[PDB]
Amino acid sequence: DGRIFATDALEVAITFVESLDNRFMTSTASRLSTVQREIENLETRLNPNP
Amino acid sequence: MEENTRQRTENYISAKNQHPAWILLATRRAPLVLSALKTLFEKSHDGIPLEEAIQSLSSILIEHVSQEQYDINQDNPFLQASRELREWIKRRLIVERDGRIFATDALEVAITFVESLDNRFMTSTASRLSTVQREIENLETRLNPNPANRVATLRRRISELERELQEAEAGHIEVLETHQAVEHIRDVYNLASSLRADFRRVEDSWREADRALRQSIIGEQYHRGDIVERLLNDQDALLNTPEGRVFDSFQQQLRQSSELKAMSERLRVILSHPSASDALNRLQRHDLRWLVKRLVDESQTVLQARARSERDVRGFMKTG
Amino acid sequence: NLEQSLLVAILRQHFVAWEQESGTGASQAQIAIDDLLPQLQIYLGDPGSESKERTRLLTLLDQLKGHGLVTSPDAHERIVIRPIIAHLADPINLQALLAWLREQIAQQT
Repeated sequence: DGRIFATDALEVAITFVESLDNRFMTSTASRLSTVQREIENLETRLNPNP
Repeated sequence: MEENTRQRTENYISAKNQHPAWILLATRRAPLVLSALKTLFEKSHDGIPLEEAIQSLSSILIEHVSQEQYDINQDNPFLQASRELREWIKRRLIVERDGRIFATDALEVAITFVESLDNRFMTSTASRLSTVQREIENLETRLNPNPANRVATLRRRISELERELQEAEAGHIEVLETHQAVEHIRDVYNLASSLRADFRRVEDSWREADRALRQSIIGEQYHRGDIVERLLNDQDALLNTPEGRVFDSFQQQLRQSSELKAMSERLRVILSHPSASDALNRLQRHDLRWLVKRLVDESQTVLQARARSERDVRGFMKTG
Repeated sequence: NLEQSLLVAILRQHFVAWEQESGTGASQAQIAIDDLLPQLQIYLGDPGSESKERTRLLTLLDQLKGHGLVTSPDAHERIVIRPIIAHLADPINLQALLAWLREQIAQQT
């Protein structure tokens, strides 16, 4: 419709070079809390024993 | 703001010409190197011991000796493996430490890129949205100090959990149907695997900060009394930076053995569920099974690596 | 030429589709330009730019109007298929072209 867009390929390429920057890591205590809560919730949902 | 764009092209040219990962991606022989390294490091828990590295990389080279268009060797795959290993070490693509070689941050980024490139099982699962919703709930409910807001949030939470308790006691509990459960398992694995993502960034930050300190120490006339405090202030400054701050906060959080005990006991049952084999193959299943041990061991390794910087003060202050 | 012939085939298919409902009436055989783009996109690829493929299609339609098979686009981006197409794409012509094309594909193999 006469409007250019960024394809998926360019999105991957941009995300790549971007991840060479200074930033916050994903190895953060908050990530640990997230995965811990997630294990808790997922286990509790999985085991069927009432 | 776009004044920085002039500076950003310079930044990207610098990254292109220096950052090992991008240079690797640009090479003619890139896919071979990346596939070989991915295969090699898929089975690493610590830095793979050097001898094992040479042997297994020779076997991997043997796997692909058929590709003669890549100038692959045909007289001694062991010598070829050793030569390639030292070549890659020269490329700042893998580093020796205690005789056990590790994967630098560059390789991790390149591998993550290429892996995410192809059609596959995608990064997000159907459970990613629910995970984000729960996390947003907690973050908002904790960010605001308005005590009325917090007590109201807890009141609605407790009423909802009372509803759920009544429902479960009456016997209408509900569980994940198979294909929901598999998606949750995969999302859990993907979240967990991100913890390893930056044990190598932290060590490089330590290394560069220590190198900068020693280099600036060339002006020896500065007061060693300043460094009696700089011993802690190096960690403090990197605690103004995300690296030291978040890594030490992660260490403190991980030291809570009770929550880690809960997490391990829960990982065991989640993996014992039948759909675990559906969500994750053998390799992934084992990897997640003792993730906790992986984190503990590798964080201990990072600490004992920063121990050299801890000794840097004794290499600076003493001039006997 | 055979891209023009492909466009002729699609036009004839639309023409017969309309003639089924309208009988052999006056030439109300009209098709929106937008309806052609999906059809041609299958054979002539997807250059990923709707404007580019529109230019391609309009060049083809100009060439065909040179042969009198279609009127040039009107205000609403619509064209009228001149009934002459039924005689340039009648069964005997179609079955000659089909044999020739099968022969061409055999040579390609």
